[PDB]
Amino acid sequence: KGIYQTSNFRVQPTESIVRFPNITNLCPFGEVFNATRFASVYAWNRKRIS
Amino acid sequence: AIPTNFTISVTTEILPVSMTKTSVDCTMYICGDSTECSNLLLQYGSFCTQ
Ligand SMILES: *[C@@H]1O[C@H](CO)[C@@H](O)[C@H](O)[C@H]1NC(C)=O
Repeated sequence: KGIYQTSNFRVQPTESIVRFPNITNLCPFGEVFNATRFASVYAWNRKRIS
Repeated sequence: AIPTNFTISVTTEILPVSMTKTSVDCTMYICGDSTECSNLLLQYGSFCTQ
């Protein structure tokens, strides 16, 4: 007999939400992996990807 | 030396009698609202029962 504090079990999730930026531009995989000429290790090339 | 008069002094003293009752929920403190974490917390349940 008495009053008891209880932990959380009653709530359970049932759905999921995804929210990404809406972009339709395929990313330049062919310009870095299929490049005709690669750089020397000492002068290694760096490319921004955005 | 014998007193020939008197004073009626009122002194105030303060005593703490209680403190704020508190309760803690292990599940939502440690494993905030994720089921993956709360599953891992079952094996430590005894500790919270303490
Ligand atoms: C890479 O180049 C080869 C042949 O040049 C081609 O078959 C392939 O489709 C290319 N892959 C990508 C991701 O561009």
